[PDB]
Amino acid sequence: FIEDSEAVVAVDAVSFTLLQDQLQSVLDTLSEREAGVVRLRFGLTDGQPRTLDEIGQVYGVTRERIRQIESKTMSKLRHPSRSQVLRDYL
Amino acid sequence: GGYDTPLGITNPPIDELLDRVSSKYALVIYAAKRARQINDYYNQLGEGILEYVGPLVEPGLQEKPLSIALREIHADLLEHTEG
Amino acid sequence: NPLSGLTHKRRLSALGPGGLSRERAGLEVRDVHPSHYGRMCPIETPEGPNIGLIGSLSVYARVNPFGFIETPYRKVVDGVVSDEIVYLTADEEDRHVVAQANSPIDADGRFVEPRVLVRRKAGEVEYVPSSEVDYMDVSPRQMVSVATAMIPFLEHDDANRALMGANMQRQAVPLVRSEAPLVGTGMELRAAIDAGDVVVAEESGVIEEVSADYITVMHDNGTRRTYRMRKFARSNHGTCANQCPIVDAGDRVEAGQVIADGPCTDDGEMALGKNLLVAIMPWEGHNYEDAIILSNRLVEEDVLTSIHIEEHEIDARDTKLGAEEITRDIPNISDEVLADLDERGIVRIGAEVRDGDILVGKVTPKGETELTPEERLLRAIFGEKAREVRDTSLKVPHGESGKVIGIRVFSREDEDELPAGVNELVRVYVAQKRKISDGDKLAGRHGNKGVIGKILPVEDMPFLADGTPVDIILNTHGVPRRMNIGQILETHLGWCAHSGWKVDAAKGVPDWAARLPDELLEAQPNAIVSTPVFDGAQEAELQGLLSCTLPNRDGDVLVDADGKAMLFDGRSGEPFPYPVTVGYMYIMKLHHLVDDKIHARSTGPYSMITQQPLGGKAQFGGQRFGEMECWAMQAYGAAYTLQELLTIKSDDTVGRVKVYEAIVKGENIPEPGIPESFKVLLKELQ
Amino acid sequence: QETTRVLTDAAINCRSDKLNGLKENVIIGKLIPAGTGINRYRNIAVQPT
Amino acid sequence: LISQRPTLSEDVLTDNRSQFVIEPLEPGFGYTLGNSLRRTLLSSIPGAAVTSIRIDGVLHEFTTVPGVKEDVTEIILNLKSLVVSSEEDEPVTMYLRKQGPGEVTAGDIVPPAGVTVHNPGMHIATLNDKGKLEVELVVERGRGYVPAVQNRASGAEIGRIPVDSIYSPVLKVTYKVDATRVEQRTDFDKLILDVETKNSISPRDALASAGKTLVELFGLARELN
Amino acid sequence: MLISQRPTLSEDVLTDNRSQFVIEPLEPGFGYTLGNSLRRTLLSSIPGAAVTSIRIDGVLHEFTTVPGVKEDVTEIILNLKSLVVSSEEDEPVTMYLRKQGPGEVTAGDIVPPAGVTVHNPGMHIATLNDKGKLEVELVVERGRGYVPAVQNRASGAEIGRIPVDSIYSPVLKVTYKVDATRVEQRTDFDKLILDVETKNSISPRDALASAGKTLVELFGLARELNVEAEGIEI
Amino acid sequence: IPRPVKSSFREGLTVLEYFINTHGARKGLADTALRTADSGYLTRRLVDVSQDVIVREHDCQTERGIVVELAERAPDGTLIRDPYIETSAYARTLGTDAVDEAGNVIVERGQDLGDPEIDALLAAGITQVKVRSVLTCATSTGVCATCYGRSMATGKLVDIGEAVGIVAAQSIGEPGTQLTMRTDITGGLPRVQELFEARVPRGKAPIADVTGRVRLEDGERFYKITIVPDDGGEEVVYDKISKRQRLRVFKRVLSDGDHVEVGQQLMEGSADPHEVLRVQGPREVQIHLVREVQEVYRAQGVSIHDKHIEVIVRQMLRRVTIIDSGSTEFL
Amino acid sequence: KLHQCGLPKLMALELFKPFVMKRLVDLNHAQNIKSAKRMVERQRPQVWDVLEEVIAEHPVLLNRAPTLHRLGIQAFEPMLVEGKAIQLHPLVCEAFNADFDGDQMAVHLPLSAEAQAEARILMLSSNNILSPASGRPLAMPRLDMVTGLYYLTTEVPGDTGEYQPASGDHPETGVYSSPAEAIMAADRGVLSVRAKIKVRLTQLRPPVEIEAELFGHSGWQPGDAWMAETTLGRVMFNELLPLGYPFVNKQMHKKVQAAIINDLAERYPMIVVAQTVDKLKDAGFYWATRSGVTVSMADVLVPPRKKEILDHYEERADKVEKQFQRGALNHDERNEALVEIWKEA
Ligand SMILES: [Mg+2]
Ligand SMILES: [Zn+2]
Repeated sequence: FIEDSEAVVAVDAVSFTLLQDQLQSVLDTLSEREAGVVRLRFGLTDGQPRTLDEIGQVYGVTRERIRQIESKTMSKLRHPSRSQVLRDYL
Repeated sequence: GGYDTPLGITNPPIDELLDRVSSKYALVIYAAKRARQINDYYNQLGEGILEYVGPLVEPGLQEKPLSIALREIHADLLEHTEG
Repeated sequence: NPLSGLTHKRRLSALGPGGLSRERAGLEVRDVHPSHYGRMCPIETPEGPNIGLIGSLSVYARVNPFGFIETPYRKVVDGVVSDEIVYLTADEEDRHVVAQANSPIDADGRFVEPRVLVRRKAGEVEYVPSSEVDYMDVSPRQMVSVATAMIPFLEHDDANRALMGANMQRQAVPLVRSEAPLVGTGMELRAAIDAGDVVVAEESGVIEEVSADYITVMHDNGTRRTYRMRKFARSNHGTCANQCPIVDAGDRVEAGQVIADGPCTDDGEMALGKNLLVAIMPWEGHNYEDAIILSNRLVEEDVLTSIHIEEHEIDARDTKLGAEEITRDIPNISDEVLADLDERGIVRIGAEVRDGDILVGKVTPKGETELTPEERLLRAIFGEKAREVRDTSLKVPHGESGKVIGIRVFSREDEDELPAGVNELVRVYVAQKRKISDGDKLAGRHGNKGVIGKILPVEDMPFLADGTPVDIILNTHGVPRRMNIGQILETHLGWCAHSGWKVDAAKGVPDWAARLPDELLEAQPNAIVSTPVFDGAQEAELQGLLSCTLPNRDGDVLVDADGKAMLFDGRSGEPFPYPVTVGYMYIMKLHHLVDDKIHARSTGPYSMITQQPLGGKAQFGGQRFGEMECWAMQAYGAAYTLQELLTIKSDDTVGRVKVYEAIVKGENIPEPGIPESFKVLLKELQ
Repeated sequence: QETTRVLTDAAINCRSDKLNGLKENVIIGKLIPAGTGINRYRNIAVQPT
Repeated sequence: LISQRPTLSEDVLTDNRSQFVIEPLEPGFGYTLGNSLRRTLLSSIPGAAVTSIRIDGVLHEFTTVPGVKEDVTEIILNLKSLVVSSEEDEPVTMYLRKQGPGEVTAGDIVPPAGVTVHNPGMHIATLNDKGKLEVELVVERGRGYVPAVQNRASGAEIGRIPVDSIYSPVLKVTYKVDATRVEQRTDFDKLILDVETKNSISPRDALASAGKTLVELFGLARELN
Repeated sequence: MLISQRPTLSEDVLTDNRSQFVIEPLEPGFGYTLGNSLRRTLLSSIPGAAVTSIRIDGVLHEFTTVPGVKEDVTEIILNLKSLVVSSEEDEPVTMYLRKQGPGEVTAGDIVPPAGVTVHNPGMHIATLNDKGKLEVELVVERGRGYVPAVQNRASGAEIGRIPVDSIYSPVLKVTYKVDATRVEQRTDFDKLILDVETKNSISPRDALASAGKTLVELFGLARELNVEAEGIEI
Repeated sequence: IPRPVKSSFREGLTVLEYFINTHGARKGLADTALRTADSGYLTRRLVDVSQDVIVREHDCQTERGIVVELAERAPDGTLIRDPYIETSAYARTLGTDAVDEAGNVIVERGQDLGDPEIDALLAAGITQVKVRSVLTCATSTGVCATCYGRSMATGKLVDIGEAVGIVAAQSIGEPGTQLTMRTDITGGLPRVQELFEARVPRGKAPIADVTGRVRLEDGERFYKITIVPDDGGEEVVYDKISKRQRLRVFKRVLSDGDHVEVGQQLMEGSADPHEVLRVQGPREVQIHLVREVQEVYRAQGVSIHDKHIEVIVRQMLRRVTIIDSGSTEFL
Repeated sequence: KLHQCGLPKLMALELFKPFVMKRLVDLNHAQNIKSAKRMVERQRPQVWDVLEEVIAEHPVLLNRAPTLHRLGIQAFEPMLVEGKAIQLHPLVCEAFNADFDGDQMAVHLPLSAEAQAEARILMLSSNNILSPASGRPLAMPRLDMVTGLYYLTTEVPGDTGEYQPASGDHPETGVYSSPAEAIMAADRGVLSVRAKIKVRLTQLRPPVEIEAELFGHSGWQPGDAWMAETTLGRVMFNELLPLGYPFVNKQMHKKVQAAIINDLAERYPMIVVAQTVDKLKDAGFYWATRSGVTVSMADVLVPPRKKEILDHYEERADKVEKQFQRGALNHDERNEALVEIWKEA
């Protein structure tokens, strides 16, 4: 008669996979290499975030440009067309 | 054979279905495999065309794949081999 | 109900510490030895796996100081029945010889016929002469319990259905009206003043003042006393326990008088149910195999309608990471659902709630767990913070709705007695007005019972010639084979008690009414009557009363001498070709309502060591697909369904998420793997 | 019935189960060898005519 | 061939109950005619009844008012027996103030224009020196039994006690036929229908409304070509 | 008030004269309320005509068998009752049937005087043999319902005239059956299903229309007490 | 109770008569409650035993089978339908072609022995039929299809794969609650229990061993009745057998000099299955088991086709005992 | 219907939650799965129209513990029912051993195509009519329904509208040309349902003897016409049974209906048996309402001779007691004698 909080609740897994696919789709609809800089910054493929030094190292660029890219990409995703298919997940 | 027309889960009648196969177990597996085939035809429609075909008979507005499979069975549109 | 409170006490249980258990219980202990007569009722025992192990004391029983059960008896010396009542245990009942109360005493203590019904030592029944009788029963219905003594026409009922009636007379729920029965016994009044749930005027006096909350009585000598009521107090099983007064501001009361009715009391006496117009025909198959149909009339006028009060509780304890707080600062939920909550957590009184609503805003710390990358991205996209605290609020469980009567909040700050490591406790009382519906269990006083098959409208119900629709329709096929025709007799007398009779004793008294008591040759409409258990309405007296049943408003004797009436089909229109039995039957509402029983689960909590679903309806819970159902599915040849029900709905830990995903995405159900039961068995074997 | 003695003397005999009844196929969760589980019906090839 | 169309003669018995007699009819038809009219009258006659009450001192339905002998739910049960007839379809409201000892009758209710209370002699509650009962009632029109409308579905202001409404001015309907059925086959039925209303509208108006409902529903079947 | 959903009426034609009407969704529970009235009105209101009495020669007291025919008096009677004939006269017109010689007699063999028409073409009403002779004077009068054989309409004056039963109703069998139909989430509205079987005199659609006319007139006689009364307008 | 009750429930019982009725009422209720558990245990054991009885082959091509009565003869030469034919013969595949006085083969090997078939067989005049059944089915692991006969639910030949064993176990276990007890022969559900459990009956009644007249050794308070051998060589001197129980009657009671059969029941009661096996073979012990179970089930008016009890009994008589090891591996 | 069953929508919504979630995601009523789940939990009224779609032709299983035998679990096609109680078809009460005292049943849900096919073909209600034990029907009408059919088909001599062959003054006045005319005469107060009449049937197969008499070999019924002296009730029973079945013309004792349904299941396909059983259910309930079977104390008649009976056996009981008292027999013998005396009484 004891439940298991440490267990797959079987809606979290499918919801989480759907969130994954939808977030990948919305990231793909973004711009080219800048959505991927967001992907690296939040670590959507490598599993670790890495910092502006590493993003500049892999791309051959500076860090202020990276932060500007982050802010520019971040502004668009607050706009409803990207958010409407993503808001319900949070 | 003058039965009143069936409705719902009993269409087609199982007695006319049983003349196509040996036993009702064979009907069960028949319809299950065919319904699965129809389901993944519906799933694999977005991408390129593969070896799966169906539904050969025209379904309804919204129809479960198993009902389509059993109706195809009754219409003599499939063949099989047992184990 | 108050009767169940009275009958839980006065109960004899043969099981427990120092006594035999049910597995150690033989068959010979569960019978009725002939020494039970007057010391323990042979009717009322639980019907489940406890029959005979649990019974109750008789009405007149008294306990010997050495723990034995004495019983009163009227001593008769040399054939004059005296009044010296002497108490004997079973031994002196063996030694001496016992007569019967329903014997012809000739108004002098003297018997009439020498040849008399009598019990001997070993339970034998013979015909001793009217000279060796030394002891006599105090009254009939001495062998019977309290609850069973409240069944009219009990002597016509079979012992099985009498047992059922006694066991389900204690399961009625307190209705909002609680109308007293028409036909009853003498134990409707004394089973309520003794049960305790009826406020009794301790000492005589005049009423100073009344309200819905208290009664101030003025005693004859200076002193005044305030009796406080108990309004809408929750019982131990979720039912209401209202106590409203029945006295006025100028009335004079005596000591021992009922001054305020209780949960199931009406002007002093017990009322567990309502008087309903009953027909005994089989109607359209809706009253098939013990099913009962009702009128919508019982739904419209709240005839059968209980007020169920449920108690929810939540405590703000201490924890390793810190302390939780009952607050409005909850993590992600729209402010739409925070409208009902007051400024510091718990809901406002009177705010109606549905299933899954928030009752007590309570949030706990969580610590630091590294987020999934996509959670981090989605949080930063909307700018929302981590919100390190985790919400475990008191959500009202599924399948429940109703108002909120009262909120009782403790605190450590007021220095209340709380257990160790608990900061703030709070209980919320949520009540709902459960009406009658299709599926609730209804029952009379003679073991009849049934789920309600259908609530018809008032127009499609067989109505009498005067347009009065019947209220419920029982079935006929359940009457003769269960040998409980008391419900028929209680029906007939019920009609006689409703229309009122008048025996026109113009030329003497009619033959049947010769031994009727006075002021029974005529009665008023809706006049209450009572038949004691083993001396009640004789069948000839029922025929005589039913013969003269003076008309309602016009010249119209709706129910003829046979006890039947010409019903009109309210649905089709044609009159029914044969007359149908109609009457007024007293019927309760049992505590087996649908809302307590309906249950469903698609996915929910899971067990601890084995990974099976939980059960019991307290959680979501699932039904046990046991061994016998496994055999039944094997016999069909059903292989894949059995594989499903034993692998991917119970134990395939990696497979259940796969089946949910495959259903949501519209794919095919994945093939089952090995269950988490066989693997636990394998590891235990290793 | 009598799980202890059956288990211990089976362990002594090293008795290998063959998994061919309707109960040992239910315990381990694979398809039972009756009804729609036998190879005559479990291995039907279904193609459109 | 019998060719005389039936009549609808009337007979007043009391102020609220009356009999109607329809003759002559085709044989084997009076029972079905009476049942049709009964099932219409007893179910689908539009009326008016109280739906929600708001007492000042109560937050919900399961509490008590200080001073009144009665409690809130029995006040609900007593007001559920009220009879009231409106004229307009907006959810009108009426008030009721009472201070001091005495019985609170339905005549103490002050209604606005249009609505009226047809039985001032109804016992609602009884008070004392400390008693003070203020309540507002919401009357609307409708038909049949509607259950209590949940407060959340409504404006959801805490205190609006919702009450089951029964919009049925009819109270009891019966009938009986007197089929002559002579051996010469000039047979005809004779429907003696009976209507008793609960003093909201006269039985004539209830029967007229039932007849118009039936006319409107059978014009559906009549109008084909 | 508003009906809140308009009921429809659609028919399935099964045979030439056989229909299955469906009405959906009737406001609950109006299914029975109008269905029973419709069933009784169809069978017992629509006017029609049939043979009410017949006189045969050679049958005066022993109504057992008729000279020259294969069948008996009862068979001729039940064959004549099933005959459908229209009519335009309140008075009991007299059909004359007269055929001599062998062979069977058709339903069209009877001469129709002007007006009254024999809708059934050739239904076997007698089998004259041995070069027989048959002469029935039939009496046809219009009516409604099923008036049983009028026992001694006179004092048995025309002893040859045998009073037969009379199926006046053009429709022969109506069975009503309500069901359950979903509206929004109510799942309780009443769907009425009528199975109507008539003879080849009139179409079932026209029979239903005429019965609806008669019922709406009767309930308008009910209505015309206070015309300005509120209730349920569709 | 020798009083007895003399009032109907319409007239209303008196106090003592009602108190007397309560005895039987409560006794019956408790007895029913225990009978549920008894039936459940019987069902579980029969399910375990009959688990591996599943139809595997369409036909085993065997020719051995049982003989069924099928309307035995009357002194007037009239065939009276045997009182239990709808349960014993009906829906069982005939194995030997029934020939009536060299008339014709009314039904051939391969028919289902249906109702019209039985009417034809009765018209033909034949009574004893040889039918194929699950005791004689010559498969290896699981009965064939033509030996089981007709599946009772479907109405056709049992499909290859159906688990007839669990159907049999459930069909014998469900009417274990309708079946009641009584009054030293056990005559209720415990009798069926001691039958399927194959225990020596508490009222053991030893049977004959050889034919011949009887040497009536009646003793005091017990009967040691010997049986003179017809051709045998020794008379079976029996021992103390309580004279309280009576003697089995046939033809008259067991009387001195009466000719007994090879396995005639001497005294009155129930025989054990072990002795009747050891004396008269598996065929006779199978007939005894089926007849004795169906006698109990017929007494309560419960219709059970014999093929279910037949599957159970076939599961009983599988193995054999080793009295001589030969020289190979058998203890 | 026999294959159908009730299912409370408040419970079907929880059984079919993933199916309805997917479907109302597909119909663009929700942006994603999470909004769909919240919409399901708040039960917005459009969740019911989609619930009807996801339920149609998707069987559920109805277990009842204790599952004594194979028919304790059966597959029904679910339908939505107002209320919270599962509506069970009355004809499976014998199989489930389920009266209506408050007995509960568990609904299970098959998921895969294999499991749905197994529920739909193997474990459907209309495919399991007969017992697995003896082949007798368990979908046979019982109880109330048997009373209805008995009252429907019983024959009452001296009833209203009988056939009599009296002549000379008036004809027979018992003949009816068609069952429609008989039904008309029954709606009027002329013909009682249980009177002996002669009807001319054109849609029912006559018994074997009459068929061999009038037609001999190949009398096909939809066109042919034939006379029958039967009750209107037996006709009204016989058009329920299929066309190919001959006329019965008996009084429907329960064993008669058992034999009829046994023959029907042995010779005809299963769907015909299911539909006939459903028709029998409808007629049985409808005519059990009209049978006027009630229980009143004026209905329960006592035997008038009972007192003389009790005296005649009390004298023998008194004789036995006196013989025990004087001492010719012991206690057990007098107990046995009294027992036999009262069994005779
Ligand atoms: Mg039960
Ligand atoms: Zn075989």
